[PDB]
Amino acid sequence: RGLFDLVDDWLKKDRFVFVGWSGLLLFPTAYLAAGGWMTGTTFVTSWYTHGLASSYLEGCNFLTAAVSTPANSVGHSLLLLWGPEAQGDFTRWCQIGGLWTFVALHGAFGLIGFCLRQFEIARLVGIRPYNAIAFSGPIAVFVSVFLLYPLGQASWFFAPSFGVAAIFRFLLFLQGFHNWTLNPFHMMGVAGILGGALLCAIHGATVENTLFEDGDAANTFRAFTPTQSEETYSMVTANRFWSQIFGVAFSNKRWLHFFMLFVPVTGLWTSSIGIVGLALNLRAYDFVSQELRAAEDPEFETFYTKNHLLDEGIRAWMAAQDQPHENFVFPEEVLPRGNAL
Amino acid sequence: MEALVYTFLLIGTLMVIFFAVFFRETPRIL
Amino acid sequence: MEALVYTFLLIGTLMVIFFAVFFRETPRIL
Amino acid sequence: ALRTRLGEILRPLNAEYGKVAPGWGTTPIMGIVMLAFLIFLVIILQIYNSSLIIENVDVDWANGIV
Amino acid sequence: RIPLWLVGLVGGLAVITMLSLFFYGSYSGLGSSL
Amino acid sequence: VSLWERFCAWITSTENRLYIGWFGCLMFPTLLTATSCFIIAFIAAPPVDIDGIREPVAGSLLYGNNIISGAVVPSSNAIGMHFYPIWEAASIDEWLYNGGPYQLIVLHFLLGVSAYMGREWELSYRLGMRPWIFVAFSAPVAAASAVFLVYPIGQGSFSDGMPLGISGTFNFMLVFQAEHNILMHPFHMAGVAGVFGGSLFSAMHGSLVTSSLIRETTENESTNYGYKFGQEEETYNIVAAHGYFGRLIFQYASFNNSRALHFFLALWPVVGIWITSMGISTMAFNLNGFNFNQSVVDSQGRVINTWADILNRANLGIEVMHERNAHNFPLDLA
Amino acid sequence: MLTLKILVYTTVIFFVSLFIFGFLSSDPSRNPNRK
Amino acid sequence: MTASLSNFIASLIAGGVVVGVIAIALIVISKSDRILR
Amino acid sequence: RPFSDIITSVRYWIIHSITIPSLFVSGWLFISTGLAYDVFGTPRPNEYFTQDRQQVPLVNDRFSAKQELEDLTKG
Amino acid sequence: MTGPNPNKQAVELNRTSLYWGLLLIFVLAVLFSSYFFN
Amino acid sequence: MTGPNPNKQAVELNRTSLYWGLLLIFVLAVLFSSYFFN
Amino acid sequence: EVQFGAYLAVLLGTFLPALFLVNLFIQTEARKAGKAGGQDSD
Amino acid sequence: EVQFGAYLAVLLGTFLPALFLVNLFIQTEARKAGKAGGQDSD
Amino acid sequence: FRWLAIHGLAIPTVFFLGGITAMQFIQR
Amino acid sequence: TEGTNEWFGVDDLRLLAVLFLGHWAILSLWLGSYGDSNEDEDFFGEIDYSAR
Ligand code: CLA
Ligand code: CLA
Ligand SMILES: CC(C)=CCC/C(C)=C/CC/C(C)=C/CC/C(C)=C/CC/C(C)=C/CC/C(C)=C/CC/C(C)=C/CC/C(C)=C/CC/C(C)=C/CC1=CC(=O)C(C)=C(C)C1=O
Ligand SMILES: CC(C)=CCC/C(C)=C\CC/C(C)=C/CC/C(C)=C/CC/C(C)=C/CC/C(C)=C/CC/C(C)=C/CC/C(C)=C/CC/C(C)=C/CC1=CC(=O)C(C)=C(C)C1=O
Ligand SMILES: CCCCCCCCCCCCCCCC(=O)OC[C@H](COP(=O)(O)OC[C@@H](O)CO)OC(=O)CCCCCCCCCCCCCCC
Ligand SMILES: CC1=C(/C=C/C(C)=C/C=C/C(C)=C/C=C/C=C(C)/C=C/C=C(C)/C=C/C2=C(C)CCCC2(C)C)C(C)(C)CCC1
Ligand code: OEX
Ligand SMILES: [Fe+2]
Repeated sequence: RGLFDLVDDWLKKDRFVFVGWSGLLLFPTAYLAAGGWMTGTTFVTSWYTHGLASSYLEGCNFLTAAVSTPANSVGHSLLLLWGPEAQGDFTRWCQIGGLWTFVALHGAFGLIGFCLRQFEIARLVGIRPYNAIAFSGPIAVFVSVFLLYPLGQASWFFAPSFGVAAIFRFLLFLQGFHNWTLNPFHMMGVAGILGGALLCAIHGATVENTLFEDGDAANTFRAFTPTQSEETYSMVTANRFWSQIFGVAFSNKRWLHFFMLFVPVTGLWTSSIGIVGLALNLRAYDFVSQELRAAEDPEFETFYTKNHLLDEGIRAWMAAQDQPHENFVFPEEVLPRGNAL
Repeated sequence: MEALVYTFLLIGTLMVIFFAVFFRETPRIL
Repeated sequence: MEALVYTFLLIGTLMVIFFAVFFRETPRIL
Repeated sequence: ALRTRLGEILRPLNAEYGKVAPGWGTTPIMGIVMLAFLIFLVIILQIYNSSLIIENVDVDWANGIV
Repeated sequence: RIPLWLVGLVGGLAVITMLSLFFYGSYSGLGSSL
Repeated sequence: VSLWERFCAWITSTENRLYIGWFGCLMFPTLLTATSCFIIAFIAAPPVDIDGIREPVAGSLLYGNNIISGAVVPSSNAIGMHFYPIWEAASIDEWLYNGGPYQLIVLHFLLGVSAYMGREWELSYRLGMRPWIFVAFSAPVAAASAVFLVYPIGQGSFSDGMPLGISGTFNFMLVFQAEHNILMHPFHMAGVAGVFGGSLFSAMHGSLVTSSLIRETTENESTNYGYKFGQEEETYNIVAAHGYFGRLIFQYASFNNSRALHFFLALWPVVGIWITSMGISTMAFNLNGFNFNQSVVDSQGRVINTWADILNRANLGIEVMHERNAHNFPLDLA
Repeated sequence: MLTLKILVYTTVIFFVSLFIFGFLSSDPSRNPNRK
Repeated sequence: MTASLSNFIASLIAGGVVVGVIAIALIVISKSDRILR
Repeated sequence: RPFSDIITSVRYWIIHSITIPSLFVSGWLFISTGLAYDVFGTPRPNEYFTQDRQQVPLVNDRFSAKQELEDLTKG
Repeated sequence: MTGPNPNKQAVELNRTSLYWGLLLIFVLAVLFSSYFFN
Repeated sequence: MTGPNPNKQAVELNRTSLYWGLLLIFVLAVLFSSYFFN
Repeated sequence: EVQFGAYLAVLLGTFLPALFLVNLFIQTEARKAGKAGGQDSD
Repeated sequence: EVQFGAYLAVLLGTFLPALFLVNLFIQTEARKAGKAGGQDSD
Repeated sequence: FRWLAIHGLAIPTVFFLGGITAMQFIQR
Repeated sequence: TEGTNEWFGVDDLRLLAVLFLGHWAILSLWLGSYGDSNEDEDFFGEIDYSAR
């Protein structure tokens, strides 16, 4: 009837890719985060920001290419193309590291626009919105690492660059400087990721091994029409199996599939709380009862004090080349070496 | 004195594992 | 640090006196 | 369903429930306010970020009068 | 009309000429440490 | 009638509380000895010379540790790969000094887990099930035997084996990074994709079932009570969750087949952990990951740094600091 | 220490022999199909 | 009136036409592709 | 129209037998004519270091960062 | 198992005897705290 | 007072969800104790 | 200087027996609401 | 040297929430024994 | 029409692969 | 003496009598049912369901 109704009926039309209202936020912003990454890893260097090479023009393969974080002198500037740093020039915008905030900002509005996509399709199909709530897990890892972690730090420079090996140094930068593995929020996150991979490997292998005979063929994939009301696997058998192997087992398909939602997602929320606590440098660095004892008793050694000496090697050896803006000129005689290494 | 708490948490965790396996609410059809 | 426990015991005792007077199980004939 | 003296005063404030303005109403007036408040938040963030420089406005610890 | 398996054959060996070209330039040109 | 037939009838009975089976004849004595020695060695065990340099590393709770730092320490560098049981130790005090209980726990563990795996086969045979849950459990058995058995073999000592603890795990992972460069190795890459993908398709499948549940309860009681146990009606509209994901990405990327869907949940992690556990295995024999250090040069020939060179300087920090007294010669051959 | 050692080889080849003579005890025929 | 303030309002105008040319194209095509009753 | 009916048709491969080589070679000429080094400012292998500047160039200012990169890219 | 026990009973505690037992514990906690802290 | 509330409901917790919630607390007690004792 | 095991004596001497007596009252009222058959039994 | 407020953190972090979850189970079984009407309802 | 949907993703992809094959033959 | 090349780790003569009486003590149990059966009775199955 009205003008709003014609636009509402056009976006929600059955077509190849469902656009909806949320596609106006997703499809422009996701196309430019992805294309900003493919351009930045192919053409744009890191020679002026980090003093590296992170492009395909500079000989890096898929692994050692990245869209890199800007300089520490930029601080937390948004680095707009028209801004006071770039001033409209495209070429000087790329050399400062403007594509990285271009990827991260238009990417953050892609994950907004993709989670709104999951509320919109669920309302048209008419189902409960648990996909949009389980996808809030990965939103809490993008925001609290690519956004909330460099905000608490000195600049955008201490953020993960969007490249394969550039994530890998961020894994190593976070052990030596922060002792991230000791943090109980990672420990509750590893329990959800390795726990979530566990549940789909079991529920994959128990459904597929309690199937009913619905055909004479040896292939069991053929014997399932999608609109049938009979269940395709014996729940009573699978309960009787695991009650004797493992001792305790699900007797509820509604509780089972909810539990496959809770376990992976909670590991992304609990691990997201800790990385917000490392923006503020509130790290779980030391057990002081272990540290006061190892200072007074020069014979008491645990595995825990062995990890601190591994972190002095990370804090001293890479920090010269890690942070060229700070100009660490270490002598050879201050770098902690071991015996004969 | 400090390690006494850690031991009580560990064997206390193994108690509720014992009760969950053997005193489980046995599911029944009908 | 020590007197904080004594205060919590005293005002905690005055709570259950408050609930016993006003939220009492009112006795009823028949 | 217990009439109190304070309940009698406030009763016309709750007596309406679910009356609507028929049509689109004041929705286009609201969006012009929401478009305006979106521009306001962008500006005061960029002042704070030093990505929008205003003359005689310096984002630094200033001498408040003592 | 073209048979579909001819299409996946010609495009499939076209990818091998693209991939093995990329593993070629790991040992020559830039990024080869020569 | 015979005594053996009345014993085979009991040991293979599915009417027991826990199925014992013929693999339980060597699962249960193995894993109860790995357990009962682990609880004692984690709580009360004296310090252990791990580096073979007579610097004993404390690992138990009574010697001032906690849950995180306490660990069953691996055996000595002095022993190395030699089999060191209690009777070949001339006292228990000499046994506990040189890293005794690490070999008693690990060898009774790998026998009991490889028997727990065959026990999952056996009950599937006696219950009429198709058999291959135990093939999915091969993936953590591959990974448990990679860090406790295969990596001490190729490195030639159980002292390079994984410490049974929590802080000892991260001593294992970091030293393995400096000496082998696991992150650049494509088999750790193929299993990070296995568990990121595994936790994706777990929470992606578990949401689309819970989204499309059928009304069987009221809003006061729980959602889960609309499933009566052993019912034959399907508890969720699978056509509904197919039409949702058929619009969320596109139409042809959606499994309408629930059997092929529930197979892909078992394929992706298990193949990802088979491949990963043969990353530790091929890096046990010093076939390390990629090494792109000093790979990008200018026309003058000066080394241009990459992200691998920054990653190298993190590896050089752990390499020059791990086992800071055990080395005497310029190259860590072990 | 040579008294403990005797005790272990009893316990090992007790349960190993239950394993070996378990599957020799017509073990494929113990299925829910027939017998 | 500064360099930074003049460039920002120009981006605000440029942010209007990006929303604009998407919106103007979307109204016209929504007329042609209406659904039969 | 179904997707597999498109790519097996001849009229599809009539159009895209011209457009694919005319677009792949334009991606070749975008590099071999040295154009990509000037749009994105990526250093050529000749020009990581210069005769004067022998260190690693870094930006060391918030607001004159455009002017400092005008310095480090002339020589 | 065996059959259900005919000696199953129920436990009761009215609202009156709750406040006795609460006040009994807090007054013993007030009294004996000063000696335990010493 | 006034009348009885028609929004009275009952709270349930089966034996299954007891062992989840017990094990949830003890494992969080095992995990976070070492940091609290420091 | 006070004994640091007295905090554990008092605060568990309060809470553990007092939380016990609450439980015997809650299951008392649940049995009375259980038999009564209206709106709360379930 | 350990923090003496951590004993109060852990042992109340165990007992107070774990004694809570016991209470929701005891009143659950009391309502089921309350409706059932035999030998235990009262 | 869906010619704008695919070719916003495929016309760039062939253009960048025209550049990635050219970078294999570039040396110092 | 650990690295001696001795069969099954049998260091002393006493450990043999442990091994022989372990395999045989269960072998004799096994022969109480599956022993003393007809060693000449075949089948054209994949699997035999003969007797106990
Ligand atoms: C809808 C999709 C969308 C969204 C949400 C964003 C969002 C963003 N872009 Mg982006 N962009 C998009 C599409 C989008 N873009 C497209 C399609 C292109 C290609 C042209 C770009 C190209 C682009 C570049 C090149 C840059 C950004 C940047 C930015 C960021 C800051 C922009 C800013 O401050 O806004 C300011 C604008 C507004 C707040 C708009 C408000 C509009 C008001 C409400 C109405 C204005 C009316 C006006 C006063 C009168 C107009 C009259 C006229 C119509 C007749 C922000 C995260 C910058 C960035 O991230 O830097 C790192 C940056 O440099 N974008
Ligand atoms: C057994 C090993 C193990 C395991 C399982 C984990 C598990 C985890 N670690 Mg950990 N870690 C470990 C060892 C381990 N760690 C060690 C040894 C170290 C070294 C000290 C670290 C250091 C470390 C750090 C430094 C961090 C983690 C983080 C994490 C979390 C992963 C975050 C995640 O899911 O990202 C998944 C990624 C996302 C959710 C991002 C969103 C994904 C978007 C939606 C994808 C969109 C793509 C789209 C389709 C476009 C693609 C197309 C385009 C390419 C063309 C998880 C809890 C992170 C964390 O805690 O974050 C909270 C983190 O920052 N770990
Ligand atoms: C005209 C102008 C101005 C010129 C400019 C040109 C212009 C307009 C350009 C704009 C064009 C533009 C860029 C638009 C393109 C839009 C676009 C695609 C943008 C997004 C960008 C982008 C990077 C997208 C790619 C990422 C993408 C979405 C990847 C999808 C990943 C994928 C295929 C995953 C499949 C995984 C999979 C097999 C899952 C199933 C397994 C699983 C367990 C699912 C669970 C499950 C499934 C079921 O099935 C059912 C049944 C049930 C029960 C169930 O549990
Ligand atoms: C005793 C001694 C000495 C101990 C010392 C040990 C020591 C050194 C320290 C260990 C201490 C310790 C345990 C620390 C853990 C700390 C830590 C990691 C905390 C995690 C806490 C926590 C809140 C984590 C948050 C993330 C989270 C919620 C993870 C949960 C992970 C988890 C519990 C997953 C469940 C996995 C599970 C077993 C599932 C399989 C279920 C299974 C039996 C399937 C059954 C089944 C499957 C089917 O498919 C079908 C069809 C049917 C029918 C069916 O039935
Ligand atoms: C030698 C081998 C013999 C088997 C060994 C036995 C060990 C088995 C462990 C028992 C799990 C008990 C947890 C109770 C859990 C409980 O009782 O759940 C009972 C639950 C049954 O759910 P239903 O379908 O009955 O529930 C339907 C509704 O009523 C939901 O409330 O079973 C599961 O879902 C358990 C599956 C995950 C199993 C979680 C195990 C996590 C591993 C243990 C983590 C703790 C280890 C800590 C050590 C420090
Ligand atoms: C940045 C920027 C921009 C742009 C954007 C765009 C437009 C982009 C796009 C772009 C794109 C979107 C890109 C793409 C790329 C692609 C590629 C280059 C691909 C490749 C591929 C490959 C290499 C792969 C491989 C393979 C195959 C082929 C098969 C088998 C498998 C595999 C995976 C191996 C603008 C203007 C806004 C401005 C601002 C900034
Ligand atoms: O032991 Mn354990 O860690 Ca395998 O590397 Mn050589 O050895 Mn000793 O050093 Mn490094
Ligand atoms: Fe499922």
